Amino acid sequence: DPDLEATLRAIVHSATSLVDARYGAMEVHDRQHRVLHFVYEGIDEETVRRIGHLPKGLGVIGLLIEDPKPLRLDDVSAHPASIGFPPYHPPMRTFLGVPVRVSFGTLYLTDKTNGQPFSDDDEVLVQALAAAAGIAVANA
Amino acid sequence: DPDLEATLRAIVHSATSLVDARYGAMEVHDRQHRVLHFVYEGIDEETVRRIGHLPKGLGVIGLLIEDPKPLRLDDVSAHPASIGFPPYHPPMRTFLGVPVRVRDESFGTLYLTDKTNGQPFSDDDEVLVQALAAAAGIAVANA
Ligand code: HEM
Ligand code: HEM
Repeated sequence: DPDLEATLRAIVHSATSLVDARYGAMEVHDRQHRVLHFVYEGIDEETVRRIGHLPKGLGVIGLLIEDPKPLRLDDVSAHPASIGFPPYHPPMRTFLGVPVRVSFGTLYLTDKTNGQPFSDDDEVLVQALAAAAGIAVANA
Repeated sequence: DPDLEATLRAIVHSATSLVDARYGAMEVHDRQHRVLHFVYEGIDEETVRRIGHLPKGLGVIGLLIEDPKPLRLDDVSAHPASIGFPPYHPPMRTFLGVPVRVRDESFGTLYLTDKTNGQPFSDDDEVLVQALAAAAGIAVANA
């Protein structure tokens, strides 16, 4: 649906630019937790091709899907639910993930470019953007 | 449509909180540019009654409908398209307006005034309100 995905991309781009994240993404899933939409920013096509397949919603991704609550991490790979990055996936450290809610999905940002953890303010802002995304999906 | 207006009100409420505006509103119009929905935040019911009539889409409101582009102003009443506030309408100075759009159609405008720090709205404020407006566009388009 060209509607929703233009909007979801715009929302991801705004979140990423507003909190100075190097990477940003959003997954939307059905109530069976199968990923329906995956939108992303900050990774070029050549790298996407190397990774080769879309996230299935595992590790910390799957964690946010099954228990949709905001999560900020200094190091996502140190979370005990972490599964690891697949081959050619850029390594990422700092992490901010918030549910797309009215819960249909997750908005997540990584590697704030100052090397610092994401802030409280960052989380409030991105949560509002995810809420906006929730409205867009719910109404699509 | 109370469903659609509840949604639009939530988006306005979010925008107003996020950019620290004293007032926030959204109009939706048809292709004749007749206002179909108007939702707002920061003005109480007694004052609304006193204003006495809903915006028709004139002055700077009408400017955004007629030319749907993002617009920030230090003083809305100084814009050459300004018509002035009606009686009992709170005076407003700083202004941020963005189209509620989807593709080959712009259906409305999200606007914020009087940022509470007394400052003009920022580049960041506009980026943020644009994203919320895009969400509103989907809600409108799908109603
Ligand atoms: C650019 C924004 C992106 C962000 C912020 C992001 C974030 C993450 C994070 C933090 C993990 C670790 C999960 C864990 O260790 O538990 C992960 C895993 C994974 N990522 Fe990404 N990623 C992005 C882009 C992409 C792209 C473009 C692809 C594929 C084309 C991809 C495919 C995968 C896959 C297959 C996994 C394994 C877990 C799963 O399948 O759900 N990612 N991602
Ligand atoms: C609370 C958020 C509100 C904002 C941000 C806002 C903002 C504005 C702005 C920027 C103008 C243009 C001024 C000019 O051209 O000089 C205007 C005019 C106007 N306003 Fe509002 N206003 C709000 C609430 C309301 C309410 C609650 C009413 C009535 C129920 C109302 C009725 C009108 C009318 C009738 C005009 C004359 C232009 C027209 O008819 O479109 N406003 N306002």
